[PDB]
Amino acid sequence: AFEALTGINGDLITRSWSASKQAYLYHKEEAGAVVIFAFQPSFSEKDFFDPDNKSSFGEIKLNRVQFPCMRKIGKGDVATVNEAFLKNLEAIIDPRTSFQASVEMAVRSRKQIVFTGHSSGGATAILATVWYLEKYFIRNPNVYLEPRCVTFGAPLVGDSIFSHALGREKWSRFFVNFVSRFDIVPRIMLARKASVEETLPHVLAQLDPRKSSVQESEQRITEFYTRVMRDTSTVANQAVCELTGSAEAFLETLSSFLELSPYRPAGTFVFSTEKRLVAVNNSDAILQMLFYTSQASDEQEWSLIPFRSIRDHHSYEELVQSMGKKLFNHLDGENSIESTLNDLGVSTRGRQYVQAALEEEKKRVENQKKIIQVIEQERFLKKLAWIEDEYKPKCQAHKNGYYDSFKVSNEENDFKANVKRAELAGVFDEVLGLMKKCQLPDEFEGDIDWIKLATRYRRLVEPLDIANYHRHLKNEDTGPYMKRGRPTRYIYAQRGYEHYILKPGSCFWAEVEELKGKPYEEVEVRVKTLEGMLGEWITDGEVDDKEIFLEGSTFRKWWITLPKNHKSHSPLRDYMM
Amino acid sequence: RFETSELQASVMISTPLFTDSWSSCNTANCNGSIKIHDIAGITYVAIPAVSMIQLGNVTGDVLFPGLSSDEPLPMVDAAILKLFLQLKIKEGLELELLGKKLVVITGHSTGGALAAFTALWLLSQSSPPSFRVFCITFGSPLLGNQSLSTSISRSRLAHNFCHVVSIHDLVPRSSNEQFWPFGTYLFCSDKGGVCLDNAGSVRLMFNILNTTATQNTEEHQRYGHYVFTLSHMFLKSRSFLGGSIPDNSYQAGVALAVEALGFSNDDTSGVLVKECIETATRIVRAPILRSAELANELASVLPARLEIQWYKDRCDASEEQLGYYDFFKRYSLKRDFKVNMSRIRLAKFWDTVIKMVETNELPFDFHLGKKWIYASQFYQLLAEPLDIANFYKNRDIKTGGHYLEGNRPKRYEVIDKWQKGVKVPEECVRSRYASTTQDTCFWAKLEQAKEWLDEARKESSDPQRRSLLREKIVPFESYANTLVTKKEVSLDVKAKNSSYSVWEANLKEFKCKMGYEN
Amino acid sequence: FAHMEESLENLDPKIRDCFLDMGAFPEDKKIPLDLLTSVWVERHDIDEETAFSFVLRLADKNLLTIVNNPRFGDVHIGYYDVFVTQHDVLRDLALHMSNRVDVNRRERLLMPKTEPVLPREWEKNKDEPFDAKIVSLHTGEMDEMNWFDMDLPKAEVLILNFSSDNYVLPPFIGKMSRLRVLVIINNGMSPARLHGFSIFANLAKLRSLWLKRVHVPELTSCTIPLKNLHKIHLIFCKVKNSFVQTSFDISKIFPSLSDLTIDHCDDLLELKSIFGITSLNSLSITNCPRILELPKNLSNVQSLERLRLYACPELISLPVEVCELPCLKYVDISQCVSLVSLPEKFGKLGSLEKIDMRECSLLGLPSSVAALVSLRHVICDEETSSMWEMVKKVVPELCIEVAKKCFTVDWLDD
Ligand SMILES: Nc1ncnc2c1ncn2[C@@H]1O[C@H](COP(=O)(O)O)[C@@H](O)[C@H]1O[C@@H]1O[C@H](COP(=O)(O)O)[C@@H](O)[C@H]1O
Repeated sequence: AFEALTGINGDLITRSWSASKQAYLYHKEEAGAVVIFAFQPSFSEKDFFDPDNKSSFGEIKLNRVQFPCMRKIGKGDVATVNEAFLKNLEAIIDPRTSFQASVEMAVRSRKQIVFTGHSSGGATAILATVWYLEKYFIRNPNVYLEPRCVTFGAPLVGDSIFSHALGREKWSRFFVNFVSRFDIVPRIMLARKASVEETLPHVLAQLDPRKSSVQESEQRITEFYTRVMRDTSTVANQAVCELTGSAEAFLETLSSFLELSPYRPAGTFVFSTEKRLVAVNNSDAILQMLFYTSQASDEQEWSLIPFRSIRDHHSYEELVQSMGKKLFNHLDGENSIESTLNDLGVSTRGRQYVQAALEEEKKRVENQKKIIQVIEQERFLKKLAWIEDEYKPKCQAHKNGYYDSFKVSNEENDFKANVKRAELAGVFDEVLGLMKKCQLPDEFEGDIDWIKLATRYRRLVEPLDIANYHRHLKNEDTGPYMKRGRPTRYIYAQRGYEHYILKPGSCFWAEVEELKGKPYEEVEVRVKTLEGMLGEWITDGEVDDKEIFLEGSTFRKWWITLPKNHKSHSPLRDYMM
Repeated sequence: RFETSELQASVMISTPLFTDSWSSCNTANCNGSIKIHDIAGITYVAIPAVSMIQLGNVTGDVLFPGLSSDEPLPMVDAAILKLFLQLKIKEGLELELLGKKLVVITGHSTGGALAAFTALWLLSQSSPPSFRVFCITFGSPLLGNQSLSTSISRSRLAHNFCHVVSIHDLVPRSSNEQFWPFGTYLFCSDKGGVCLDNAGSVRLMFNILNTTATQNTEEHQRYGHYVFTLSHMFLKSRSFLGGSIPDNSYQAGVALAVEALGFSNDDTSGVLVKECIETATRIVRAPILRSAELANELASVLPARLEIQWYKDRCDASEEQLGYYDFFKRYSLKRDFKVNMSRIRLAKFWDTVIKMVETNELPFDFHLGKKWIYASQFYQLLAEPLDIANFYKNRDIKTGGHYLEGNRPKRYEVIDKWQKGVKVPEECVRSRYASTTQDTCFWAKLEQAKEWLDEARKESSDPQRRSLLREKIVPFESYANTLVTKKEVSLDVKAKNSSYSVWEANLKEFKCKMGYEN
Repeated sequence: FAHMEESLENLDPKIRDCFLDMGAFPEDKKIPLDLLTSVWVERHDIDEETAFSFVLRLADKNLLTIVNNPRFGDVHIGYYDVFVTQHDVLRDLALHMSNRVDVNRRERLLMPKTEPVLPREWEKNKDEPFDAKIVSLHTGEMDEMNWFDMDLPKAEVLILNFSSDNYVLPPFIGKMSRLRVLVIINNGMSPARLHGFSIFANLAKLRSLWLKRVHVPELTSCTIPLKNLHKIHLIFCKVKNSFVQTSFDISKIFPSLSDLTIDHCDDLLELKSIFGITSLNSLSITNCPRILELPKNLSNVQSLERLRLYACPELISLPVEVCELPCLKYVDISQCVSLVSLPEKFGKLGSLEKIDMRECSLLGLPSSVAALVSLRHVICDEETSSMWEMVKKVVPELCIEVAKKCFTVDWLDD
């Protein structure tokens, strides 16, 4: 069921491998409707670790402009990619290369897009498919322009944020990477640059298939293998302990005292072994399997695993030829996995670790379903109803803005609205705290229902919160609303709404109160900007003009205090009345 | 859902510092003197071990505000402190700490004890060191005390102490019960190592090792072989079948740990080790999920604080202008009864939250949650004056303890620490009077000043005695005037019938009557 | 006004007189329903059921304006928020009748404003006590003794309104040959003092007692045995001196106070003397934040029919002697913060028929409570519904009534 799971046929794998070798000599492969693009691999010391970068782990913050919608929606932080691979991407993107022109021509004819490569030639291909995904898939999602990316033994290139963003966009299914059981090409990047700088050029020269690849100094190969293995073991142990582990202050202390690679596996790695084939989707379990599979078994195996990996760097031909002739097992769908991992050679500790990762994924989806069920309960909808149908309409009838009524009033209504706002804020802060610690699926922000509910909650409740905040004179105790005191639930809802509307707020009372007092020329410019923002808000619906344009509104009083010249200049005169 | 002790041990072993500290200690042992050097960006303070030692066993010379003299003084050995004084390493590290950010103190046996004591002195200071301090001492004696261990525990510095002990090492095992362990102790073996953070678990492991017949006199070579094989263990894996592998994750992990430390799974002592490993990890609900339930409970309690605020506003709006503190002191309306209900509910909720914070069912950074700090601050500003008003109402005349001298809930202390954790307040001039009094003990100090003034008017007729009393009241009234000028007190303090106004009038009359003005 | 007279005529004397005497209560102050039925029984000898029927008869008329009826939960539930409001014109109609002045009788007496200036009857001792069965004295700070002699040859009902502080007991009680009703109310903002309590102690035929915001006199043997008294209600009265009087057993002096009522009172350090009585039938300690433990020596009160609690946060939980009363039929426990794991243990409390808990922190109940076969009328709160269902499974007579809490600002005003 490998073809059913990945959507890639074995003949396409054969074509990908053939094009990969051919491109060794951006090679296009017009094979029917499928257009196979193969990038030429390179074996140089600067290729894996960019000299410009100073950190022990070559990384650079991905520019939001070139890579929109890869940053985490929460916390507003971008992921990290290898600097040299990004330089290769930008070099290929150049119009003189005409690679992007060829891709555009192929897409205009609705031809299938396939990106392939081996080692370096592959790592880049993955970047280029991500680039094409953000170029065309996100704007108009469609089946015909859906690309495919198959690569053999590529070094890890994405961070944890990159994997989270890939999963959130549901683009991880288009990625399938073939990795041999013994191959140091994908495992090298999980190591400190200085720890391997001594023997890196030698092993890179030996690994070059185009090169003679002979006269290999076992000593140097063994040292490089030992350093890479040690670093990968440290990274994997730290990751598994962080994900599910006790003594968190202990890990925090050594994390303050240590430096570990942040790059994490991304996509759907498929492992290869003479006995059977195995494919996994869990990113954390991918690193665990990567470390455990390449572990030594006996003294006869030792000093041969380095040599075995060196030869298996170019042994993917036999795997492609015998891909159909090997049993396929989907690790995620498989219930009993002990026998499969024993065939893979993974020790008991690795089996338990990957099982714990699968269980933690099950717990994450269970928490998602529990939150969904809690949201579906009628009581929360009733509580929203109360606010939108008893408090606000009564305030409209009382000729007082519900915000202004919230400020000064004695009616129980106000107390009931306060209680409802507190109850809603508690649940929304619960959900926000669950989302902060990544205890909810990466796609929990994705579905339109939750973001719509959060936007409605913000637009309905946030004026009440600011009314409470300014009424108690906390602005003169800590500061303005925007500087401090803004709950991050509303900020997260605004971020989600902005991200949703990027492809195809309601806190104006804050700055309105800020403008109160100390009138100046800069203030009146802010008044004009406010007026424009209020117009575009009532166009959007974040704030409602009629409940704000009342005679008893605080905005109305502030405008009355405003000099008559800005009043004459403003266009909202007729609307205010 | 897994016995992470083995995972933590593997993480600590895979760290380059595990080998770097051993190399530094060996180099120091060869040198025989204090070794200061920088390897891989980390500096190691390598104190050579002293052969002769007698660890038989407030401090004018030693500066350790972490000893917790309030609790039974920790019995620190005479030898360790006398060595720390006599090697004069203080001047050395002060001239070596300049411009350093990360340091890993290293030691062995008595050298390890020296390193541990030096680090403990480093963190136990009024200001924490800028450079991060870690301890990698191995073979150090078990010297210490229960009071010292618990002081490090509440100081949250136990994690900074990491120690590796062999299964055949007797130097730490051969110690009195008065020496209580602290920090993280790891029982490394030939097959593998296990980390034990709980002091009781470490004590039980020490006891079972004492009952075990371990005979290895030359512990230094054992330590060298152990660090070598542990550094080179990650290269070669094993079956790790553990005989009959249990289906349960907990039992399988415990059996793996027992096999890693050398003891057989079916061994009687191996079975005891299995039981103690099972009891090592506490089985409670995940702290992250409990944080959300605490958030929901805070949301549920919030309307009670809304109603107490409404009561305070109504009392302020009252025509009597007596003051909500005085209104609560003179409870004659059912409003006072129900507001006492609300305040007792808030007190119960916050006491539960603080107690659970102390017991560690919550993330360690719960205090750094920002929102919780602000909620605690609001609660303290809206509740504590009423609590002290109730206490004073129930306070007999003979009860002179007041609120400053004891009789203060510990929840308020913890809240005060949490507000100590906030940013520097902006010194913006308040346009109007503050909604709530910034000082949470102002009313109690006002009551004490009222008692002092009453004593002055019914005693100390002696002009000088009265003069000293006047000297006592004048700084407090100056403080109150400054608070008024900055508008850090609500309208209740400025109320015509408020206790503060009556006290000020009595002060003015007394000043006129003695003629103490100017 | 004419329609008021017509309605009074429509009501037969059994109810007409009851109303007329009910209109003699302070117009501004509210009237407790229990006090109203008490005076109605002690005056017109109507049974309690007849008094309730007459209350309904007035209720259908617009003259009566009841505050509320949350006691509807069960008949066992005592009078709750049942204060009634009347019209001043209705009291003016009683004045327009001038029954006392017209007949020169000491019955149907009323003086508005509670002015210190006593009436022309007190003046020159013109108080012709032809018949004094009905007595409503409204006073402020004037001498309670008045300025005349009130022998009260036939006075079964008497009330007294007052204010200020340091009041004295009028000698009219001692002069009174017989009397069954005594009501004193202090409208001041501070507890009121009373002097010369022996005047009220002269008579031994009193049957009802009701005081509010007054320092209660000590419960020594100076008071003549009141073998006809059956009701005692205390409101906003510090009983520090009068209580802890277990030296004088209340039952041993007199069978008085068969039912006891305490509300909004503090300083109740102990309760041994309260449980030392043997003639007690109902107890209700409410709005008392000064109770920590109900004494285990409650076996003396074995005829206790109902025990009701409304506000006591310091009380840790119910004792184990709760399930030792074969007469306990109604129990109320609400608004008690410290009630975690309420030890009802209602295995031997089968007499309990109705259980109400508007709001509670109950966290656990013994299986014995499920054994209770008479756990009907369960007015439970929103929480603890699973446990009511568990009891429902074993005993389907639960008759559960989930309580939805409401929030108002009416508590903010007085
Ligand atoms: N000076 C202050 N005092 C008390 N709490 C503060 C505060 N400043 C900020 N906060 C609260 O602290 C929380 C911090 O944000 P977050 O929950 O996302 O970590 C916000 O919910 C914020 O709520 C803001 O405070 C207002 C009152 O909070 P409560 O209703 O909980 O008393 C809210 O209306 C909202 O604007």
